[PDB]
Amino acid sequence: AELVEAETLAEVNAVQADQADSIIDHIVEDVVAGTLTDRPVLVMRTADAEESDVADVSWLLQQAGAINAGSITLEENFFSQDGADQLKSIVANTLPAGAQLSETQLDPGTHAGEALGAALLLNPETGEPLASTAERGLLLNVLRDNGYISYEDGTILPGQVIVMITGDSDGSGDGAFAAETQSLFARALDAQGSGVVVAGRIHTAADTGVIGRLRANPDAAENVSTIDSVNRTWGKMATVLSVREELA
Ligand SMILES: [Ca+2]
Repeated sequence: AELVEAETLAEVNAVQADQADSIIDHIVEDVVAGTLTDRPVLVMRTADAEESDVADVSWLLQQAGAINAGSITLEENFFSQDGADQLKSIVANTLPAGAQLSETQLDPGTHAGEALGAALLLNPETGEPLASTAERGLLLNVLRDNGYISYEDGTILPGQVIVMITGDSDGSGDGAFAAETQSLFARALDAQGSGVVVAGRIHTAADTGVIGRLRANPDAAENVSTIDSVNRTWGKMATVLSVREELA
């Protein structure tokens, strides 16, 4: 008799599921579709980012008409104390021409963001790439060879906006250094023009989390868009809308 109740459960919830998909389809068409036509957007993802969050945001960017400028995974060593010294050395030795590392802020996030920003972004006033294809390949390959980043060969293009998708870390315990370095990294990318959207799950909005740190700084809160609920439907939509805000 238990096959009857499983049948009613499927009947009741299949109606609810179809209703939810219809709502979401309508939202995509009215909010996201066609809003980023021919705009190159690059996606960065931290090591602890949920793959569903990254795949969902990447799908919505494609639905908006954005050009897939590449997906770059920032491995654990990218934001760890252990890897700070070698990361600063790599970005210094492969620094593209026309890029200058900060002489007052010597943290790995600022330097890595200044170097990667020049390698991956377009001049927001002229549209020209900030670095040559050879300079971009050098930095990306040296970073990848040393285990700092992961990406697929020949899929990276210079973009107008970077969407960094983070995890669900509140910046407590040993996650503190990474959370702070991520915020300085995001501000450095934004300081190279163009535009940055940082998206994470709710715990990143803690005062010690990456988004909490960004929002607490008046300059960063005005310059870097932050989405604290990227695992929610409207959080994904707000991320895509924020890309168009950063472009304006
Ligand atoms: Ca900005």
